[PDB]
Amino acid sequence: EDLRLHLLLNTSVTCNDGSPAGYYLKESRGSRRWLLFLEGGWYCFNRENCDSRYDTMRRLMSSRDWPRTRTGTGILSSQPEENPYWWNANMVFIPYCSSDVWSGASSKSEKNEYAFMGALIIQEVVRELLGRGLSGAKVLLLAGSSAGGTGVLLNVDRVAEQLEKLGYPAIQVRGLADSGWFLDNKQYRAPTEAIRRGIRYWNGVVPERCRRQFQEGEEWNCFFGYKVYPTLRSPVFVVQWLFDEAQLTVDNVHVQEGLRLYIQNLGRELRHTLKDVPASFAPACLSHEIIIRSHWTDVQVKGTSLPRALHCWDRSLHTPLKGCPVHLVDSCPWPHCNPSCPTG
Ligand SMILES: CSc1cccc(Sc2ccc3n[nH]c(=O)n3n2)c1
Ligand SMILES: *[C@@H]1O[C@H](CO)[C@@H](O)[C@H](O)[C@H]1NC(C)=O
Repeated sequence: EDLRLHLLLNTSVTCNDGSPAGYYLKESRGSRRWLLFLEGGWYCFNRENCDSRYDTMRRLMSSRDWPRTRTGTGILSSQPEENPYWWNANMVFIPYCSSDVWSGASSKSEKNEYAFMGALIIQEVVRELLGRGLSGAKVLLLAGSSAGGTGVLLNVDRVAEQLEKLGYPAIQVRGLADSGWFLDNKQYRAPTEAIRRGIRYWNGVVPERCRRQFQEGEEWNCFFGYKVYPTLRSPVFVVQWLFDEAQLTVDNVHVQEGLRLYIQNLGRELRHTLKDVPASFAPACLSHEIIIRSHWTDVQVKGTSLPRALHCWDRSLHTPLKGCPVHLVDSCPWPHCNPSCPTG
């Protein structure tokens, strides 16, 4: 139970119910690398569905019941055997308690039953960590899974701008977006409408260059990785299963020719969106999330594991590297055509 809870000293930066947000921290005194991980867990987009979430998913809307510690797993593990990539880094787990895909900038008030402060939570965590050693960092990797992976895409450049404006231009900010790269595709039998409604409910904010492209009322576009990624300046590594279970869920998929063609076309479209993403890991598996699973080391694409690919990415950010690839996208067209896919 190696990561210790700190509730935010600025108690106006809150979870949905107005309780303070926070972060779990395990410092590594001999390290200038910082990993800030954004938890996922869907979202809620109106009073009624947020009230439902508060009844049965309250840890995602409140800190009142959070434990004092959490165990770092996968990329958050400090054990080299579990985390070949960054086992010696300073580790931060930021709980998702804003239900806004990390985009919100709205306080609880006379007119708002809930606070949606995901974007401000990240910025407040960063600011408070600067007093705890982040000021000496050489690399800040903002990582996240599921809604947290989309959160990376929405927030990585804002973290880079925050540190520049605070006078730390030497800290290299990078993103690792796991399982947050979705397609606004046709369903097999309204995802984009729920986000459009959510953005208004949350006062959601998107990266500036993406906002300027799509403009007022169209900011929902920036929640889709293939549209927001080209607008970003920070290096971002994209991890995405080609047949992501959450993508299939929103597509109303739960095998005859129509569905076979649908699934194959989904994998093809996902692969196509990653063709010009130089740092990516996209196995042909039906699964969801990878980076904080203890067995995250097991999956390989073209014989290369994700921890290896991430290490190769670090080297590339010091022309391609002999035997140390960073772009790893499966080409086989059906779930589990890659033998290293997770079993479940
Ligand atoms: C509904 S269109 C969309 C597009 C981009 C991000 C999101 S948010 C989301 C989507 C799927 C998922 N699975 N697990 C988890 O946390 N999430 N979060 C939604
Ligand atoms: C606390 O956070 C809010 C919202 O981000 C900010 O407006 C305010 O200035 C902060 N207070 C302090 C003392 O930093």
